[PDB]
Parts: sequence; structure tokens; C-alpha cells
Amino acid sequence: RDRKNMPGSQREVAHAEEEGVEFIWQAAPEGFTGDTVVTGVRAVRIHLGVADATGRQTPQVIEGSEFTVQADLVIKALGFEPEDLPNAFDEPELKVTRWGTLLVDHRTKMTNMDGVFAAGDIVRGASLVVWAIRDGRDAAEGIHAYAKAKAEA
Amino acid sequence: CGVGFIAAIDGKPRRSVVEKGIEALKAVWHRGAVDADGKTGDGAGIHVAVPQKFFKDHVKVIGHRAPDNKLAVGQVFLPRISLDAQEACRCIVETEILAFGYYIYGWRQVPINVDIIGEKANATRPEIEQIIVGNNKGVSDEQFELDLYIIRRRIEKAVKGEQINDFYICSLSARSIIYKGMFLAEQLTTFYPDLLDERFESDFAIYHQRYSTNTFPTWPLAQPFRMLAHNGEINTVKGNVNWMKAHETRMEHPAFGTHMQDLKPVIGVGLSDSGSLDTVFEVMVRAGRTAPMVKMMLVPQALTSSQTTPDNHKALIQYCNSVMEPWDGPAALAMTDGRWVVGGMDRNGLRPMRYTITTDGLIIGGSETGMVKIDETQVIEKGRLGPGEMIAVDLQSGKLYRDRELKDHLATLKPWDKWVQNTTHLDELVKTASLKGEPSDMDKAELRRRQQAFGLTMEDMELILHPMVEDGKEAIGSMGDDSPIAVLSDKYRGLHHFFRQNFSQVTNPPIDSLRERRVMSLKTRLGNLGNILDEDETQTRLLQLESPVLTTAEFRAMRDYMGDTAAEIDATFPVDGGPEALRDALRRIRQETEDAVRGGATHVILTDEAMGPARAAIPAILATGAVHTHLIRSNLRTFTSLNVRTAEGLDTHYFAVLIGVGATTVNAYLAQEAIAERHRRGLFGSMPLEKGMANYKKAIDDGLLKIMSKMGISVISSYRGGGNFEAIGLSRALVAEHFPAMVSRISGIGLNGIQKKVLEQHATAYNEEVVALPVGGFYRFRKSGDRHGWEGGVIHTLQQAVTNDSYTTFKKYSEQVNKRPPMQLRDLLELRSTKAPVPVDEVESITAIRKRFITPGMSMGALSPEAHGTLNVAMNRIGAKSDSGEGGEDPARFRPDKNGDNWNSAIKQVASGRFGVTAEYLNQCRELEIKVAQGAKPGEGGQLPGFKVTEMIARLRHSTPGVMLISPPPHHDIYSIEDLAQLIYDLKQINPDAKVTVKLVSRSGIGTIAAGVAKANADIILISGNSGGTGASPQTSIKFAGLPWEMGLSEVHQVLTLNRLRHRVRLRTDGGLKTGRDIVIAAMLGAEEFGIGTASLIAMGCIMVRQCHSNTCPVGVCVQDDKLRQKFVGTPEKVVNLFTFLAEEVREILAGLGFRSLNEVIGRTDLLHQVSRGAEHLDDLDLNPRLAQVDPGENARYCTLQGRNEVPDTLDARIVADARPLFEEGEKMQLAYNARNTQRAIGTRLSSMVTRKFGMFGLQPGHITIRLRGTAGQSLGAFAVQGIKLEVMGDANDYVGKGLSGGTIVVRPTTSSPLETNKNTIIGNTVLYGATAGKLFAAGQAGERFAVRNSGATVVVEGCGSNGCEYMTGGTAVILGRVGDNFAAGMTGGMAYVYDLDDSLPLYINDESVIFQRIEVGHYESQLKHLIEEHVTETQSRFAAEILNDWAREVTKFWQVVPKEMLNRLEVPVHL
Amino acid sequence: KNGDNWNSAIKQVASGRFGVTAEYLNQCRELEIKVAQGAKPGEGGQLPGFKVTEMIARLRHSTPGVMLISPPPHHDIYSIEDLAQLIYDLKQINPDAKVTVKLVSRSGIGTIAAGV
Ligand SMILES: Cc1cc2nc3c(=O)[nH]c(=O)nc-3n(C[C@H](O)[C@H](O)[C@H](O)COP(=O)(O)O)c2cc1C
Ligand code: F3S
Repeated sequence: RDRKNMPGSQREVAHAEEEGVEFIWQAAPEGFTGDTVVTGVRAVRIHLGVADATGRQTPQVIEGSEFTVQADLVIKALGFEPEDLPNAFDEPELKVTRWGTLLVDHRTKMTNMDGVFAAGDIVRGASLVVWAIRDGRDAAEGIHAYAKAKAEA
Repeated sequence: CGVGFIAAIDGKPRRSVVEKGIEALKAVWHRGAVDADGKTGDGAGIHVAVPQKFFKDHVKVIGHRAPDNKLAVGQVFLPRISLDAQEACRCIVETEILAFGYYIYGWRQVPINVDIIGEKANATRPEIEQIIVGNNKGVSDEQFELDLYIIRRRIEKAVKGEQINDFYICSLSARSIIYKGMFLAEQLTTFYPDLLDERFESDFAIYHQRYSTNTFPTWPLAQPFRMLAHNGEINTVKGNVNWMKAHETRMEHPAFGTHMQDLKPVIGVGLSDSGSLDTVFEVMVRAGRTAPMVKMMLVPQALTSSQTTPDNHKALIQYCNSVMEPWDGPAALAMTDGRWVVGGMDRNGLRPMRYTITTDGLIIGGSETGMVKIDETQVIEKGRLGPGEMIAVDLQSGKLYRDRELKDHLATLKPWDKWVQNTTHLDELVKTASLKGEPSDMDKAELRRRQQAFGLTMEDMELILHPMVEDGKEAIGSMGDDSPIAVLSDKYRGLHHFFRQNFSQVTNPPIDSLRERRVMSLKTRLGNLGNILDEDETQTRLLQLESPVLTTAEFRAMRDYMGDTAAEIDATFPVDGGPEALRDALRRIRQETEDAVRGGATHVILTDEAMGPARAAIPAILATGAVHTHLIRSNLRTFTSLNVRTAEGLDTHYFAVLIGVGATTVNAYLAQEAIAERHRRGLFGSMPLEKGMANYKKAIDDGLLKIMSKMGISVISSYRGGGNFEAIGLSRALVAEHFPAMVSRISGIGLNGIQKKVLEQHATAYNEEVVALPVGGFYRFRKSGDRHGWEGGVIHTLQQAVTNDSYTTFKKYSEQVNKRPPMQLRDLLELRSTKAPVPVDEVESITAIRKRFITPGMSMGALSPEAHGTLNVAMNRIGAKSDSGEGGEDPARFRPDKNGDNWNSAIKQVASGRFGVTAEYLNQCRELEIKVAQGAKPGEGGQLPGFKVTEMIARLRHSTPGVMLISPPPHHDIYSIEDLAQLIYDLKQINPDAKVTVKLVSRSGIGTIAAGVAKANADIILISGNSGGTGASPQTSIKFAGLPWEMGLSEVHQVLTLNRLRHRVRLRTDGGLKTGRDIVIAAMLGAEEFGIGTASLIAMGCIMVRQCHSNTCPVGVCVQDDKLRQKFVGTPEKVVNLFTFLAEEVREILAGLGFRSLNEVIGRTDLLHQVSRGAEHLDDLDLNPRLAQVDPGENARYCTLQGRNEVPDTLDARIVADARPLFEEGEKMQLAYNARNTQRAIGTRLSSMVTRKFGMFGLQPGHITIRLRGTAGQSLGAFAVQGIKLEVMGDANDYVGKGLSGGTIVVRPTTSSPLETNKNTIIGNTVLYGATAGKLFAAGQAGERFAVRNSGATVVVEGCGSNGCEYMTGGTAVILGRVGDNFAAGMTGGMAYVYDLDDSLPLYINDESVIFQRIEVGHYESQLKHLIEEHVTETQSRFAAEILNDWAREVTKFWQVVPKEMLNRLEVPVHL
Repeated sequence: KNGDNWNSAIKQVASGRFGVTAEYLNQCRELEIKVAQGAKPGEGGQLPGFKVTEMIARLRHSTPGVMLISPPPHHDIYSIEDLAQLIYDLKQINPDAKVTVKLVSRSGIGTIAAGV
């Protein structure tokens, strides 16, 4: 993608550029050339269309521009997805959406079955730390309310 | 006026369809003709499906039992006056329906409301009833419809048997019904309240409203008809009825059976064109075909010789063109089979048709894009219909077929490829024809003796034949026709002189033959006719020729191919036969032809080579007419052909009339003999004989195309045998007996006079020794030749009288003029009153008469600046009006000079080219004028030679210095009478003070057209004659086109008095006025103002040199050179003296008769008597048809009202009420309103105010801006000036940005629309017609003829249609999409950029005057960059933004189109 | 020159009479008498001492760098005959403009509006 759409911060890119990094914007990996260990990365160059009526750009690969960069150690930093919780927690009744982040109500942050709560990073995605703190405090309030309503009756 | 249709795609009935149809009919009241009564309309109709539940409930209520199968209902118009003819009609209907076996349920009286019809549409109102027929036999539905059709046909025949009038059957079916009448468009659901019921639900609906040209409505003439609805007019109706009469004698189909005998006269009597086309359409549909196939066969597509279409479609169109003759004319059709619903266009695409698809499975098509109200968030695709396209809906399957998909689905039924290959061509046979057997050319003596027998002079070969062989194009003349008419001459005038050509007035546009040539064909087919109701291979086996004219070698090859199947007929009569030898010869040949055709012959060759010293040659026209008519009336024409070998054909007018009378092919061998004999003497130079013959045939073909194009007929097949001419000087009996369908208003010489002329000329040729042909004077004056209107002594006497200022010399001139033998129609008339003479000093003053004369328009291109200025100074001095003609005028003369002269012109013209029409040129006059046709050349554009266009005229017309300028024959703005009404509305909005004048040319049938344009709020009609001068025009159009003004004026006066419309308009005439006697006669016939023209030029020095086109006029009248313009000797005093003498003569005549004013004599026809030339000429001319005196009534016989005819007020009024601080202080404003398609000329009156206040360029760009939301109407912002910015959210209908003069128009889709901007039509037809400056940014696709006659505007659109940038003259235009065929036709100025992806521009462009390349200079890339950036900024598009984003890779996709004439004139060259 | 017109159509006659001249009243289409503002009724508009630059000081005919606090009353309108007299004066000085009275919502505004 382009520079102004980096999902992180903007001072970090300036610091990295000052420390000695070379960036290559709008490039997608196509293949790895080598024999037993990687020796280079053959990549292409994509082109971004204009923003649609909703706010999303469509990329298209340029057929002519293809290059190869010399690489001795490649590091994949694609992303992260949730794990298979219902099949790893012996409770296959957890309500779970497509991506894997389980579903909770907005007020009490309670999962499908009563008593079990879940809030934090497994609910949002690739969120930040302050979002996690907020989710944790909300889950704490909800757990306290539920525990009181339980212990009374 | 307007037609439209609505259809549910899935094919399920619902009330919304009928509701939307009624809503759409409720909103077309602005294109129709208003009336002072308010209740009188001229027609309306709707066509829907049968609501079975309604009629079944009615039948249950009566007491019967509702059947299971579908019920049938018929609607009938019975007589209303007599209560007995109703019973006879009912008896006939009931005894015919019960003859097949069906069960009749009963009759029902349709409830109506008569309180809303006018006074004239109510006196002829019929009694409306319905009959209910049920299918008890259990037969199928298709057989039910066939039986109902046969029943209706036989009922019509029966009721026509007993001569009962006012009977009609609007519909008889079990599927659809028609509600039509002569009420207003919006008052339909009030007259017929049944449609307000909740049970009327259908799955399709059609609606139509018309615009009549007379005021006598007849209910059975309103549309829609049974299975059709037509908007426009058909050109070839007199030619198609004949071929239908010929086809009827062989067609048969096993579906009808014996009842086929009751279907023989398929085209009834008393119908219109859209009724005849409908009848043939229905009889073709009922026999097995479907609506798309019948549409393809009747109104085909343009068989272009390009590779842009697959050859499957090519084979299909080839078969369809070979099977049937086309039905031409402007036409938008919305037809419906029992199953399909089709909407289609004609070959040229002159009428508009726009459609819209919604998400509810609904398609809505019509003439405007805002008739029904639809929210923008529910449309799927907007579109249009190109020329020849069509769009269909299949209801039985529920599918929507667009153009190409329908073509592909239709090209899969029959293997057309294996069928088409049965044809054979001719050039192959001419090649395999070995170059042996060339006969010997005739001897010089024989050639001369054969040429003298027809009256061919030496100027016929040195003036009109040498250019043909030399260059390949017809000659050019430079002055009007002043020769006597054919019947009043004394020399030998051939029979082809008595036939004048025809043309098309406002009701019908001509066709440009120089640019739109790709849609005109000259194919010919021998052995073509057959059964048109089968599908086999024998229908496509024939001989095919590429031109109806043939040389001698080609004719010999064709004869060898024909062999022993042809029959040669002699066409000579004995010179010693007697007084009735010609009649006996005609009978002999017309009997031998029938005897030979029945004997198995399939080719008739009419040769007259047997002409000798004892046998004269029958005129070929009369012979071929007799033979063709006899073959038509004997049911034999469909078997054979008719080839003619004539010895008189020399020019392109003879072949025209021979082919129009009915001949198939024409071979002229004497012209070829003369060509060969002139070549062997070494006159052409070095070109071979084959080159001469090729050039001659090319000239003949182009002349035929030009002659056939003056009417709108674009195919030779539908023009032959139609008789598109007018006979002047021939007997009524002879014309009605030998010629198929022509009018001869006044009678003429019979057969005896023709025999006398022929025999006398033959004796002169064969009884004396000829040594050389006579010199002959027909185009130029010679002492030996005929007489002329302008001779030497006349001219010199007039000039001396005008220079020396002596009334006696002018009286001598007038006497010399009025003492010659008769030469025109007004010479056989005589004035004779019965009162007593009055003293001369009592008649009106000379001033009050001089203020009735004007001078007609003479363009500054033809005249010199000095002569134009002199005429304008002279006329503005005495108080009368002048005219500027086409070509604009100089703005610097918009003020009186220091001495007191006024070099302006009180009447501005609006020509076809829109040559100088701006917003200030229209606000500096007192009367506007719409030139439809000129006196000399009708149905054709004015010409201007290349060298005549100097730098001054180039700047004056905004063109390229030194290039030929030919106006387009049509207007591109007047395609029907409603278009003329719209243009008159525009012209009355731009100038709130002027009067609109319409200029016509006399012919047959001009009365109805004049009565039509009188309802369009025009107040002055101009009837030009056939003898009007010109600056440049061909000879065939000068001598053989038009009619004397005495016929046209006398017909228009009567027709206007008959419709109670004469008291509203003023009549004006011109053409051939020389003395005061002619003025008094024209005033008696009905005219009120008079045009002089040529005589004025003679007062200033013109001596009839007739070299105006060559730019070397000696006296310097019509020249643009300097050293010749130094020889001008004109003076305004001369013109003043001429007009003074002319007025004094009229005063003298009026005093001699006994009246005291020109008002007392206007219309008084009884003061004119006819006197015969004598008892030795024996011409049976009866002028009584023009002497008929209709009684006016209580109104006067002339205009009795002051001021112009006012028009309803548009939106602009409100705007003028709001933008007051702009006119009082001059401050920026900003307004917003709502636009609707019933609001025409949005922003034109404001333009007039701004032009009058600040001028065309007084305000900065964007001083006042208006924001409209919705569908704007027609003529959006016409004639807007700089400082006005209209911004439309939605779409505009038509004529957007017409005559733009510096303003700004922005059109973009709404924000809440899910539509791709580059895939939906946003504007309509004829965009930026003749603009001179400004900008226009649209965010969609344009329509048809995009940016025609552009001169200074810069436009950016995301698409186009056919014939884009036609005849563009200046400015830049960017097109971000595909284009149509014939792109940049006749372009001669400017530049174009096209964003082409599929690499298809070389297939669509017309590479004749332009070159297309890739962009190579950065100076030209910066222009495109800035243009697209401004487009993105103004319209906020997304496609253009995407293009601008990827600039480096998309700059290599643009094609740059540059004219050929601007390759060495640009500052920065386009090459490296 | 661009057509922009910076003038105003409604002039105010406040309690301070800071710019009311014989020309300031002949350049409008409607006059206005401000009796009380909506935010602070029964009080005069304020302006801090440093908000009065040289332009505002020369335009209001005051001293640069001085806190301006308008008098809560008008010293002209003590009762309703006084307001009638003021309206008469305003309609006399300008023969084409109208006069509006700006009030504030409270109880008893009905009788006061009927009196105005
Ligand atoms: C040199 C010349 C130029 C003309 N130009 C025009 C023209 O531009 N537009 C037009 O409507 N008629 C034009 N006319 C025709 C005249 O307007 C008028 O119809 C004609 O001269 C009448 O013929 P008359 O003078 O014999 O009576 C022209 C005629 C001549 C001789
Ligand atoms: S007829 Fe024409 S060529 Fe000259 S002399 Fe008269 S302007």
C-alpha cells in the first residue's frame, strides 16, 4: 500500500528512515528464489485505484514491472488471527463469528454461557493496548455486577 | 406530440403499468398546440391489455355464466346522426361474427363525459360501443386471433360495400384494447372514466399524442392503431403503395385459406401513412413472422460496408433488404405483437427515443426522460436508441433483449449465409465479357442528324457535358431562372421540362448527401419480386447491379446474359400516320407489352433505335409511363423488368424522371457517342476514353443521389415508380391516365400538341441539310435562342431612368416590359374593375406605399461589403426594412454613422449553418427570420466558393480562411413541426420584441404546411418563387426545381382563410417582380408585403454577367477582390429613386381602377380575368384553380392585430423577479430552483437582459449561478452569455447548450445515484448546435449528432453517439469513451481528443478531411491535462479522476484528430 | 469589482450608540432597537480592555486600550412614550426602513408586546 496508510504510527516511520532503513512502497511478494535456503525475493509492483464511493481503494498488479531483491533472511510479518477456542477448550458451544473473535453483549461483556466472561484483544482484532485496558475495566464492572446479583439470589 | 411505452419485464399484470401510462400522458401538454378555446385538442390514444376480470364481472351481472377461456372485446365507432345506419351496422357485425360460429354475449355503451370536448371535435363525434364475443368452440388462442382478424377485415369490406360512412373498428381481439379520441392529452381519464377503475391492470402499455396541421379533426385518424404507434412521417408512401399493389397479385399463405381472397386490397382508401404502414405490418405479422422480424424487413438498418459488425448480421440484413422495399422517413416506432413489445428507430435516427430500467422489473421508453417520476435511488441503467437500433421485451418468457443481443438471437433461426450466395453480380460478367464485338461509332452526319431531332444545341455539349467528362461533377450557375415556362414557349422544349422536382418543407428534413453518404444506396435487382409470405432460397436468386445507369458495354453484356428471355419493343411512330398516330402507337406498344409478358418473357427492353427519315421517336417518358402503368393495372408488373434505351438523355434530370416514372435501368447511348466523337478530336486532352466514361457515370450517380436527397428518400428501390414530381402544363386526363400519381393543378397540352411539336422538330431535322448544331440560348442569352426576362434594352433603360431620375424613362421601361409576348402565368391575367376612376391625388401617399416594400436577404459572402452597406443605407433611409441574409453581419455597424446613415439591417436571418448567430446578433433587429428553403435551390444549402472566403469573412463567420463552405440542407433543429414550434419559442424568448418570419417555397401541398406553421405562433409567411436569383447553385436545381409563386400564394391564402387563421398572419412574396402591375396582381392574390431583390442589384450596376461564382464580376457587385471592388459605382439615391417610381406606378394603377388604398384590393380576386393568347396556340390552361374566392365571413381579409403572438411564460420570469440586485447594482448572486421537463428555454430571457445591460462580455465568468435539480426540459440555456452558470443535477432532454455564447453549463448525476457515469446517457440530441464560445461539462454520454457546427465552444463528455462533431469549425472537444459511426464528418476546424481503449477508432472515423495520430508534443498534452482537471473540478466525476490518477500509462491511449486544412496554419506544429 | 458587496442590510441601535451617525442610518433597509440580549438580559455588552485595538477605537470613537461596558439602560427609553418617540425619530431620519424591537422571553411578555 501507500505510505500515508501505514496501520501503525507516523513518527515510527521517520525514526526508522533516520536509523538507516530503506522502504519500498506498493510492492507485493510473488516468489522466493533459492535452492534449499532463500536467496532472493521476486516481487511485483501494484497500482492503487482511486477511492470508491465507500472509501476503499482497489489494487491492480502492473504487468510490466517485476523485479527481484537480494535477501538472505526473510521475515514474514503478515498478521494474526484468533485460534480455535471451542475445539481447544472442551466447550464447543461458544458462539464464534467468522474470523474467530467470540461474540459478547455490549453491556455486561458476557459470552453465551452464563458465568464465563471474555473481553480484551480476542474480541476486537489487531487493536491497541488502551483498548485492551478499556475492555478489561468494562469486563471487571460486569463481572462484579453479575457476582453481586448471583450472591444475593 | 409524443409516443411512449411501458412494460413489466417479468410479464405479470399490475395496476402500476396503467397508472404510470396515464401519468406519462398527463405531462406532454407543452409540445402540443395550445388553443384559445382550451377544450379543443387534436388527438390522444392509449393501448393496453384486456382486463378479463372486468368483462367477466359484467357478463355475470347481466345474467350469463363467465367462461373459462379468455374473453374477447371489440370497440366500434358507429354513426351518431341517423338512428337507422346504426342498426344496419349492427346487423352487419352480428351476421358476420355469427358466420364463423362464435357466441355473442352482448353490446355495452361506453360511459363518457362529453362536457370537455371542444366545438368542432364534438360536431363529428361518433357513437362509441363495445361488443363482447366469447370463444365457445374451444379453439386455441392463436387461431382465435386469426379468426378475429379475418372477421374484422370482412366486416370492413362489407360495410364499405353499402357505402355507409362514419364506421370504424378501433380494435377486435382477446388480448389488447385501444382507447383513443380527439380530446386533450391530460383529459383522457376524464372522457373515459373506465380507466379509473381498479381492475384495469396490464403488463404493457402504449400511449401517443399527435400534432395536426389542420383544424378539422376526424376521430378514426388518431393513434395508436392496431399493433403500431408511429411518431414522425414517411417519405415514400406514394411509392410503396404501388409496389404493394404489385405484390398483392402473388402473395398467399396456407394460414388464411379461401378467405385470402377477402384480403386482396390490403391498403384501404382514406388512411394516413402510419395507417398504411400499420396495415401492412399487421398482415405480415399475422402470417407467421414476429414483430422484430417484420420491423427488420420493413424498416431495415444501414447496410454499411464496414467490418464493425459480424457477417451473420450482414447476411441477415442482406436477405431483409433483398426481400422487401424499405419505408423511409423520420420515425420513432413503438409496436407490440401479441407476445413481444418492441421499440425501434429508422435508418437515420432523426427522432429521439430514451428509455429507463428500474429495479421493479420495469422498462419505460419515450420521447423525454422525465415524463414519469422515479427516484434516482432505484434506476439500473439509462440509455438511448441509435439509428436503426431496437429494444425488445419478450413477455411469454419474461426477458429483455437489447440491440446486439436481439440481433444475435434473431440471426439463429434460418441459415441466411447459404441463401444469400445465390445472387450474381454484373462487373464479373463485364470482365468475363471478352473485349470483342465493339460496334462502329456513328458517322458525324448521322450523329448530327440524330441530335437535331431532339433539339440539342452546341452549348449543351460545351457547358453542361464537358465538365462531367472533365472533372466528374455537375456545372455551377450563378443567377435565377428568367426563361419562359415550358408550355408558353415556342421553341422545342423536351417533355422532361414539364416535370418539376419535389422537396420537403418543415414537415420533413432533407438528407445531407455530401457527408451522410454512408446510408444511401443505388442498388438494383432484376428478377426480385415474388411471394413475400414464405421462406425459401428462390427469393435470393437474382441479378444485382450497383447502379441503375449502364454504359453500352455493360448493357450488351446484360443483354447477352438475359438471352432469349427478353422482348424488344419498338417505340417509334410513323410521320405520315395522321392526326392520331401517337395515340395509336401508344396503344400498340402497350398491347404488345402485355402480349409478350404473358408469353413467358421476363424482361422488357424498350428500344427506339429504329428512328429514321420516316419514323419519329416517341418521347421515352410518355412511353415508359404508359407501359409501366399498363403492367401495374394488369397484374403483370411483378413478373418482368423494364429497361429503357433513350436517345435524349444528356443531363442528370432526364434519368431522374425516367427512374421516377417506373423504369428499372436506363442506358443512354447517344451521349456516349457524342463523348467518343468529341474525344477522337482531341478535346479532353490526354485522358483515355475509359476515364471519361467513368467520370461521366460518377457524375450521373452523384446527381441522382443529390436529386433523390432533396426529399428524404435514401434508397433508390423505394423511389422508383413513385412519381415524386409535379406536372405543370399537361392535361389532367393525360396525367391521370398515363402517369401513376401526380398532380396537375392547371391543365395543359394534350397529345395533339406533343405530336405537333415532335413532328415539326423531326421535319426540321430530317428534311433540311444540317451543317452544324444551332448555338442555342437557354442558359445565356443569344439572338437565335429563346426570349428572356432580362434583356439589354430593358436593363439599359432602367439604369438610365434610375440614374437621371426621370419618371418618363421609367414608364418607358415598364411599357417595354409589359409589351412582350406572355412568358409567366401573371401575363395571362387582366385587371378589370367596374367602378369609376378617381383622381390620382386621392390615393395613399407615396411614403405609405414605399413602407410596404423590402429587399430580400443577400449574404455578405456573395455580395461585396460596399453593396451590402449601400442597400442597408438606402432602405433605412426611406423607412422600410432591409435584410442581412445568412453569413452574419459586422458588429461595428451596429450604430448610426456620424453623417446620419444607419448601416444596420432590420431583419436578421437564421440560416441552416448558423453562420454568425450570437446573442447580440439577435438583440439588434426588429424581425427574425427562419430560412427553410431558397427560391432558386430548394431543399439544399447555400454554397460559397473557397477563394471567396477572405480573412474578413473568415473572422465574420468564425471559420478557416480559404475553404469551401456549404450549409447543410437540413437544420438539425427542425425535424418536424413541433421542432419548428420549439425553435420559434426559443427565438421569441431571446428577443422580446421581434416578429418571427418563416420562409417557404411554392409547391403543391404548401397550404397545409402554412396552416400548420400558423398554429406555431408565427406571424409572417414568405412565399418565394421559382425565379429567384442566387449567388451559386447547380444548373439542374436552378432550372428544374420550384413552382411559380402565383400557385403557392393563392393556395396559402385560401387554406388560411378556410381554417379561420388568415386574420393572424401576414403574407409576403417575392421572385420576378419588375413593374407595378405585378405588384398589384400579387396584392390581389393575397400578399401584403413585397420583396424586390435582383432589380435592386440592377439599379446599382449589375448587367447580368452571370459570373458571380467565379469572383470576377466586372462592375464589382459580387466580388471579394480588391481591384474589382474599386470599380463600385453604386449609390443609395439610385435605390431610393427605383422604389419611388415603383410606388408611383402602383398609385397610378390604383387610381385608374377606382380604389384609394391597398387594403381595399387585398384578397379581391374577382377583379382578375383570364384571357387566352389566341386561336392558334390551343393551350387548355385554366387558371380558375387560383382564381377561386373563398368567403371569409366576419373577419377581414388581412392581418388585423398589432404586436407579436405572445407565448406562455417560462421559469425565467420568476428568476427575473429575484435577481434584481444584479440589474440594479451589479453584484454576484446565487439561486436554486427545481426543474421539470415541461419547462423550456431555461435561462434565455435572463441572457437577453444581460446582453442588453452589460453586453456579451461585460461580466466575469460565473457572476450569476443557478442550481437546478431534476430533469431539465428542452433547450436548456439556449443563447446564454458569459457570466451565467447553470448547474443541473440529473439530466437534460434535448438541444442543451444551443447557440451558447460564452456561458457555462454543467450537468452531472445526482449524489444518491448508483450509476456508472460513463455508461448512462445524460444529455440528448443536437448538443451545442452552432455555439460560438463558452464551456460545457457533462458527466455521461451525449446523444446524436454531438457538437454539430461548433465554432468556439470547449466541451468534455464521457461518450458520444453517431455523427459526432459533424462539420465542426472551431474549438476543442474531449471524448472519454467510444464514438459512433461517421465520426468527424466534414470537420474543417478545431481539434479533438478521444480516449479509445479497444483500438477501434480507425473503424469508425471518416478519414476524408481529418487525420488521427498519437499525441507527441507536450504543448498539446498540457491542454488535455488542464481540460480534464477542470472537468474533474466542476463535475466531480470518478472516471475522469481515475484517468488523471494514472496519467503516464493512459496518455498513450488518446487519439488526436486534426483537420487537413489546419496542418500548415497552426503555430505549434503537431509533428516533430 | 468582483460583485461582492460587503454592506449589511440591518443596522442596530444599541444602548451605547457607538457608531450611530447620520450616514450610518441611511445605508440600510431595516433598523433595530436592542432592548435586551438573549444571553445576558438586563445587562450591557462587554469588551475587554485589550480587545480594543486602534481600528476599533477609531471606529467606535473611543480611547484605544480601554474596557468598554455599555449602560444596561438606554437613557432614552424609560417608558413606552419614550420608545414611541424613539421609533418616530428613527422613522423620520430614514424614510424607507422599518423598525424592529428585540425582546427576551420571560413571563408577562404578552402585555409588553401588545404595548410595543
Ligand atoms: C446574389 C444573391 C444572394 C442571395 N443570398 C440569399 C441568402 O443568403 N438567403 C436567402 O434566403 N436568399 C438569398 N437570395 C435570394 C433572395 O433573397 C431573393 O429570394 C431573390 O433574390 C428574389 O428573386 P428576385 O430578385 O428575382 O425577385 C440571394 C439572391 C442573390 C441574387
Ligand atoms: S449578375 Fe452577377 S456576375 Fe456581376 S454583373 Fe451582376 S453581380
